[PDB]
Amino acid sequence: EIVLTQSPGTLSLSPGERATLSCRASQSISSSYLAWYQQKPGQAPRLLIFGASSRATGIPDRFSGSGSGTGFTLTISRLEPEDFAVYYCQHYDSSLPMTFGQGTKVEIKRTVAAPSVFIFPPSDEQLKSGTASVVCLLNNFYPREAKVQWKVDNALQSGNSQESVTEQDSKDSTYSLSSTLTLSKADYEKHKVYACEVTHQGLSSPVTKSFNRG
Amino acid sequence: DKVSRFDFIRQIEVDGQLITLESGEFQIYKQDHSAVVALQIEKINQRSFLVSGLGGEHTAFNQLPDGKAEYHGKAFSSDDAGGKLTYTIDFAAKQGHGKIEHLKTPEQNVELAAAELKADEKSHAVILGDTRYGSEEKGTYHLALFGDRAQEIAGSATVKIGEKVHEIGIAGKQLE
Amino acid sequence: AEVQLVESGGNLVQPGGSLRLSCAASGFTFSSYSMNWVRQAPGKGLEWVSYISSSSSTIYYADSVKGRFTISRDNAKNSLYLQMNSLRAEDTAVYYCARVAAGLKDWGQGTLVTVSSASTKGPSVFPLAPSSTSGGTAALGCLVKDYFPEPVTVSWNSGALTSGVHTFPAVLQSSGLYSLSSVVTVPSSSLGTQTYICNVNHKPSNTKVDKRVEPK
Repeated sequence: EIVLTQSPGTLSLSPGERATLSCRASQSISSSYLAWYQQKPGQAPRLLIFGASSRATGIPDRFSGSGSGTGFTLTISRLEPEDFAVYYCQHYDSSLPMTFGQGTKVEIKRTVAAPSVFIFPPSDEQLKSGTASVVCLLNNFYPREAKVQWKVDNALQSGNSQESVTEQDSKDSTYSLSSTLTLSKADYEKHKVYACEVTHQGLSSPVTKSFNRG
Repeated sequence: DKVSRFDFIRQIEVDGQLITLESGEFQIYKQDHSAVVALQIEKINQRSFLVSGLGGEHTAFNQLPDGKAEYHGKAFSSDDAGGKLTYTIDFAAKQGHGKIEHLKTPEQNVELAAAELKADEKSHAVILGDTRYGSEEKGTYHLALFGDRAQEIAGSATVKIGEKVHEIGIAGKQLE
Repeated sequence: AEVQLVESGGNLVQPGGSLRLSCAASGFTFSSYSMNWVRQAPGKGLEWVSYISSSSSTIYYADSVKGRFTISRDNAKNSLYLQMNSLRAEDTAVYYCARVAAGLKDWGQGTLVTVSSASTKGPSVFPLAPSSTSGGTAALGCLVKDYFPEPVTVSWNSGALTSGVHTFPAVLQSSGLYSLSSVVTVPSSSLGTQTYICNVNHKPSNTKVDKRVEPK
């Protein structure tokens, strides 16, 4: 069997900089059969490099590949803005079932930016349905690492919340995240203070937005 | 199979004096279903050129065997018929690669980089790729397949050494 | 005379059910090229699924599908197929058709397969009312909750408001229904003069909701 392991998980670089991505094979493979693909949200994958070092038809010259044996490399010499994407390596030896690596994301590194936090009480209309969603918004921040903790009447919460995040913004390269805390109308009126505590590189200490009611 | 080397002059007669317009050399190599020709013309009164030639009984891209093929044969430039060609085509994957070794000029012994096997305008199987020395691109090569089983390959390559582009003829046969 | 690949057949199916995908090829002598199925679960990496060679003499299957899926092709109809059985939830993904040509050089656009016992259901749309608003900017939104299956589209003010809009990825909840929010930051001075409406459209259930979002 052949397993392909890519690294690192995320590469954070500024435009212009040089990008170096790694694909490690669990056994030695022919260089003939290592390929690199690029993928952007909402698009089909696109073949960058075939045969370990040959560019696919029409592929700009700043993409080069190298390596042999178990170690292969995809190099982007100068990162244009259309190059920030997800990259996959693939073994496609025609005498063996093929396999893809798990992929690497080259995101745009930019100046740190702290999130504008906002908290949202459950709408009166939603309460009528017997459920209460509390929404915490972390708006326009960077880097993407961020930790949100819910506290109801000082009690911490775990298990009862989902998180979701946008793709890096195409005009300011920040992220936005939403944490939603879900409860019954019953539990939500068992308590008063609904707190959202947000940790981030751009914050000297954890912020906390909160409200009172229910 | 030997490479034939020829010297030649083209002359005209003017006032009872043969005049040489151009001179040069060319090497030709014949296999069973293909032939290659390198050729170097000098204008003896935009100066020197590298003209190549390639032909034979082309393999139809829609009639390729399954699997993989291994090819062995010669590489030759101007004076040097000693080169050795190695090449592999994976028909299932539409891909080929190889190398040139043992030309007296070390920089002519180039990798024939991994390249796509496609159909040309006549629906004949062909490969156009880069030549490499180390990890630096140095030129291109053009390979066609010949025979009804793709028994043969032939074509040519180009290498930039210094500021002078060299031109190499390449032809091979399947091992057995 | 360019190359094209068009998958079809994707659809909703109940766990344990069966679905047959198709792929129509043009722009090349289909019978001369090996083809592949590759798939992508939502928000996940590519996963190679199955391979088949020009003549159908060589077939491969990923470990994850070996058993349940069968690949085949018809060169006369220039088509590739993928028969799936015993579909589970983890088979939910976009399914791509791809041509082997010194690598996987040509990809179709994909067909979406959803495998779920959940029943079609339009969303509840609840406002996330602007309250008290760090600095000069207010945030407001729309919670789009308990709908099935994907996708749902959200616009603001019938598309006249796009700047500052962040529509989040739908998360699949433990109930089997999807849920997402859409939020927009606006100048807080406008909350008393500007009306904000999120326009939600869920084609599968023919649900459309236009929810005014006001400060309460």
